[PDB]
Amino acid sequence: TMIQPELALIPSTMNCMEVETTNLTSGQYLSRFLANTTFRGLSGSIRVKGST
Amino acid sequence: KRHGSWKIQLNATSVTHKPNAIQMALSVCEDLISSQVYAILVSHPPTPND
Repeated sequence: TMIQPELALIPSTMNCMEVETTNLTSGQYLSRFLANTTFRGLSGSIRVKGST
Repeated sequence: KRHGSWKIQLNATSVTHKPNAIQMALSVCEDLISSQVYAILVSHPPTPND
């Protein structure tokens, strides 16, 4: 939301069987954020390895 | 015609570039996967850079 709040908050696809071929999908944008996370969790430290 | 194998047959199916990622993947799954096809040739889509 500090980067792309409109893309983060609004999902790109609204129909299960009809998804527009968006260049920057909300899930696609969130994929980079998931791949770019590193912090400390309850059980230890959480990071992203291999982007997946 | 140029291969001497008698137990091997070659078939070609036309898979057009569907103008949607969902349409392309769904068309591939419904046609190529259901055809038990082996190998696929990749070609550029209508967009010059995509």
